[PDB]
Amino acid sequence: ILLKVNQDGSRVLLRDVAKIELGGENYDIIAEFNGQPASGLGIKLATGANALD
Amino acid sequence: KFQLTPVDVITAIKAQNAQVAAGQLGGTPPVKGQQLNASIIAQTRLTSTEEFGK
Amino acid sequence: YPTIAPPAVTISASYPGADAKTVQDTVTQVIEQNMNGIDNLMYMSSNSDSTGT
Repeated sequence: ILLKVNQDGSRVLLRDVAKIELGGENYDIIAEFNGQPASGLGIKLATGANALD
Repeated sequence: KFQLTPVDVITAIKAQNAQVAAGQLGGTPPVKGQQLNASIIAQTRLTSTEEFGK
Repeated sequence: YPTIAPPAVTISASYPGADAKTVQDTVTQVIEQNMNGIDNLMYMSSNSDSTGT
């Protein structure tokens, strides 16, 4: 991603100015199942549905 | 007199007076051993008529 | 006839110039994640158009 054009021409890319990674959208809360990294799902039953099924 | 349109009054009271998307000391995610977490309170919205005269 | 046909609701959105698969990911699959658990839903049908609709 280009941030600025250089006087001679070796331009300044975002690459250079900052580090870039696929990362969490939020790093407030961390989930450790038995100390091992985990991510959970909170499942709610339907509105007049069977639990056991 | 002092060379002004309402427009500068607009932009003035707007950007002068506001809350601000500040952030946090010990920001998340911190670094190994970090031992302070506390709130940045930056530029705040107003209260009085003084704060508005000024 | 008596009123016979199973009742149904359609949702429509506009995203101009966006290619077909873009509308498939930017509008269609966003809805089906929240169409999880509506009452008395027989089936669901999505249209991802390359005219942005």
